[PDB]
Amino acid sequence: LEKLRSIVSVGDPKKKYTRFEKISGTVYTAMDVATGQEVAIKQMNLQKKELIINEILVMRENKNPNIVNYLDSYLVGDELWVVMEYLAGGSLTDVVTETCMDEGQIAAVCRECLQALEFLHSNQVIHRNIKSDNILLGMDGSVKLTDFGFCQSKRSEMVGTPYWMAPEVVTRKAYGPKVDIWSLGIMAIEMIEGEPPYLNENPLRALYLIATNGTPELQNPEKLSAIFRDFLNRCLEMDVEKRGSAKELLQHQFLKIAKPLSSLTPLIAAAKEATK
Amino acid sequence: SDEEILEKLRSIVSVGDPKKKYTRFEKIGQGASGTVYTAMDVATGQEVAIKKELIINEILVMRENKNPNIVNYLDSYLVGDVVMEYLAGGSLTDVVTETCMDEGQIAAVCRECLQALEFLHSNQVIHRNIKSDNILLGMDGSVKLTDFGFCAQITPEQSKRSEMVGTPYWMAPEVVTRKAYGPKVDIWSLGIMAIEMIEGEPPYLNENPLRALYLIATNGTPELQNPEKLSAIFRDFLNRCLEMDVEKRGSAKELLQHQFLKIAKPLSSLTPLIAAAKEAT
Ligand SMILES: CCCCOc1ccc(-c2cc3cnc(NC)nc3n(CCCN)c2=O)c(C)c1
Ligand SMILES: CCCCOc1ccc(-c2cc3cnc(NC)nc3n(CCCN)c2=O)c(C)c1
Repeated sequence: LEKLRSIVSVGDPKKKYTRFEKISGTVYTAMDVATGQEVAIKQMNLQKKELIINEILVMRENKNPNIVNYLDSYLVGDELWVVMEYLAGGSLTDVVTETCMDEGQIAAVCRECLQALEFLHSNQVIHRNIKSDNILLGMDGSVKLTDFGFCQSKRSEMVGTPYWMAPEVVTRKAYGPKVDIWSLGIMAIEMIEGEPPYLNENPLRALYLIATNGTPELQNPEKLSAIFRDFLNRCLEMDVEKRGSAKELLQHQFLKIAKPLSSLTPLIAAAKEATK
Repeated sequence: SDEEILEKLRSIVSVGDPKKKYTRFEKIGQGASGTVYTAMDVATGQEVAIKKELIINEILVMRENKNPNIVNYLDSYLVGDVVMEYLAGGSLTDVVTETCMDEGQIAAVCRECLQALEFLHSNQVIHRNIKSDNILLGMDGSVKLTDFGFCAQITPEQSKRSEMVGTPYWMAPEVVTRKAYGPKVDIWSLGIMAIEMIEGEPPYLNENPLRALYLIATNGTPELQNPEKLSAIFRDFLNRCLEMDVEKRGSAKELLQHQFLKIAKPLSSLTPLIAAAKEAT
């Protein structure tokens, strides 16, 4: 608990933040009273402690501009408050479902996600859940990853479809950083198709297809540019050794058609207007 | 309309105060999903356990298919953003993994489950997820079936399904291979549950879920590790549950008449197993 006292901040967070709106514990949106910065606050009743504290410690040291970044934490009575930056642009999922992203906007998102993965993979972190729900957007078009850990019963039934998982993860083989690269390729296909790859398809059937067919089938490849399809083929190489690393793919030609991140801002406005 | 499906779910349940009908709320062993508790009917003292398209189907299925061999749904409440009967003896998984049941004890459990399946199948409800984990036991030794989240309702106009739903290790061959299938996939899954009672585990549990599916598609009827330890009559009952030929596989009605079930012990014989399982926990 003395290390818990080494991470918590001095202050009453009820005084430093206002406009608490509710949206492993509850999640509020709030606003820094002194600067007006929007924040997201997660509240957790401590009474698997030791993991929570270790994670807080590694978050605060390994900041990165393409990761939803920790701000502070507070010991509030019996519960721990963890304060993150709030990204008000919403999730990539909303953008993907309400707009048709062009390849330039896709390349931009892919570059930003690959920068995050290079950072994480250099510190030996595996995200394991690279997918559109876990990509948050800022109102200036920033792109940041969320919902992963810095630090699954065979008897249980599958809910729902794990469409983002690499073949080596579905076969429950030990796996490494390249599973994120597979997931990113799936997400790029989702962006251009407007839907996750496996709908109308049962989870166990999807599991078998991921394991057997592997490199996912896309509708009408002739819709894609040759360089986008090459990029997808580098990401979705069933052979792990051949599959590109984050560092290698940051060099890929497809990323050089990326539009400025401001090009994402009209997509955000369109998504917000549609919901509702 | 992804909000019309929610609106339908709310309409199917009524608004009232649960805390004004049940008391003594206590967070029981919640798991993956969570929010499982125990309570006490204020008026009668009855002990209860309280926890979108699929949720709707399951609630509906439960309300219209009540039976002594099914964990009875008691009431539903809507407050802001499911009462069931409580079976203090725990799951059959705790028994099969921590104890060695004898043939009389196995036959008794199989009969109660076959009684459950005869009732569902005659009401055209296929469970599709039979396994020891969905068998709950009373402190008097009663055996009840739960979890209708995967169940299919069939008709004479559509009597078959083709969907890979269930839990791999227990799935029938015709489900794994996406052939049209009917109520007898539950019979197969009961036979796998009998193997659980014999060996402690369904076949291939050491394999991975996907490897296990391929092995079911390619082996068909699984092999007991030690068949010679079973009476020929138990061996026979098992063989009619795990028949590859759906036509030759026994129905719930036909298997309730099997001779293996004649050696069943009374349900009181299961309470020593429950005590062993609790102790083993
Ligand atoms: C266990 C210690 C690790 C840190 O623990 C947290 C992780 C993430 C978040 C979060 C950030 C966030 C930022 N921006 C937006 N904008 C929509 N939302 C956010 N959310 C809501 C769900 C995001 N999928 C969060 O939960 C929060 C509040 C806490
Ligand atoms: C999502 C669809 C609605 C679900 O509707 C329910 C289904 C099952 C149960 C349940 C009963 C129960 C009875 N008795 C005991 N004995 C301890 N436990 C029970 N549990 C705990 C897990 C059992 N595997 C339950 O979840 C409950 C409480 C609700």
